[PDB]
Amino acid sequence: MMYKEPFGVKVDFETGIIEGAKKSVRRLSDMEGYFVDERAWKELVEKEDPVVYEVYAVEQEEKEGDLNFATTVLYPGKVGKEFFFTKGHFHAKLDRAEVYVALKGKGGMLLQTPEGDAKWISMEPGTVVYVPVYWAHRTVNIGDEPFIFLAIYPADAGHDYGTIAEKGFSKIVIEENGEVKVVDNPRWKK
Amino acid sequence: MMYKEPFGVKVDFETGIIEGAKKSVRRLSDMEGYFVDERAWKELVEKEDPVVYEVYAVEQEEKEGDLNFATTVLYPGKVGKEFFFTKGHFHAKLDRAEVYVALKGKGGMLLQTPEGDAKWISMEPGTVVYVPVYWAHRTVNIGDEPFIFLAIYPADAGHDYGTIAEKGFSKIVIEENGEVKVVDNPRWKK
Ligand SMILES: O=C(CO)[C@@H](O)[C@H](O)[C@H](O)COP(=O)(O)O
Ligand SMILES: O=C(CO)[C@@H](O)[C@H](O)[C@H](O)COP(=O)(O)O
Ligand SMILES: [Mn+2]
Ligand SMILES: [Mn+2]
Repeated sequence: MMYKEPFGVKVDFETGIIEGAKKSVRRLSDMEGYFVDERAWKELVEKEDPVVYEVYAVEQEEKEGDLNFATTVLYPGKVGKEFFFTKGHFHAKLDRAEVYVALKGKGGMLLQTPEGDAKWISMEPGTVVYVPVYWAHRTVNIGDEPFIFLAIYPADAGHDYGTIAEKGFSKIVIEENGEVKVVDNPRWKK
Repeated sequence: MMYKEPFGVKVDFETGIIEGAKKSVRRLSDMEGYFVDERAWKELVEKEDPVVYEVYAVEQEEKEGDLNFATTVLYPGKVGKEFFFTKGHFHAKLDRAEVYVALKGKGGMLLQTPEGDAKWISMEPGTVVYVPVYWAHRTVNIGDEPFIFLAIYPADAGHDYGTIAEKGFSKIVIEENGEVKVVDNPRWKK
């Protein structure tokens, strides 16, 4: 038995950056078919193709009992009425929980069961969200500034994007009459 | 099946307090046989029996894939030359990692393998520490203010305090001549 070396890394709570982490960038062009308003999506991709979110991940070999962590910086914006959000996923191993820690900004988490039953959890700095086993989860930025959070998750959880990519979430988070509303997705399969 | 409800809880990054969490308090009298200077321990217990640390825990039923989280508020102080620390433990399931996030104050983590090989990791706010499988871990407050951190750990990791209670750590963290030092534990056997 060799032992893995313990380590510390600095996370800047204001920027979300973790030095030496695997950085990933999701631009709007990378999210075709995720937003309700396809015409608003095409127009925004043409004009700007803005970054929707960036992820800084510190990941281990996929093995039972080990833990990954990542920050996400979710930028503010709307595609039509719909606030910017992360793609969303179930874990590849469904029976894996996750803990989120909100660091900066205003947002929330949309969760749904495999049957499409939905839950909205508000997130402000200091909110810790527990994502239980079997729940798909997507984060949403509802404010004017970046929404930054840290996720800690089992190293073997994986990501299943496919199911969400096709069917989506049963709820959408929109601005309507200057109010943030969590409403039925008109294009929800079921 | 019955799904576990997702939930959000507020963590105050300034105080470590989690709303509605299971609170535990460890006083100096709860830590007989932990500190090198037994006479200093006895004198301080008699004079004050200070609170050494408090823990606010949000725990799930012990099952693979699930996650617990907890804040600790580690108070400043010394027993003789030795800084206040947590009892320290291995996980009962040794193959379980943990992630710590430092929130306030100045401190660090002492880690040790089953063979007694040791490592110190400095923690200042924003430091995330990865505790690998098979490492015992103890946090230490090396400053004049509370050292506050959040730990996220597998719900089935459990706690093995007994090994540490009997053998201690191979290194100790002290103040000598106004300098903070990590040095060999004189009472360590090996
Ligand atoms: O939930 C996790 C990991 O299990 C987060 O680290 C997300 O992966 C990240 O916020 C990006 O979101 P997705 O693009 O993966 O939905
Ligand atoms: O590592 C963990 C849990 O696995 C921390 O939440 C500690 O339990 C806490 O800092 C108190 O310290 P101990 O008294 O448990 O050493
Ligand atoms: Mn996830
Ligand atoms: Mn632990």
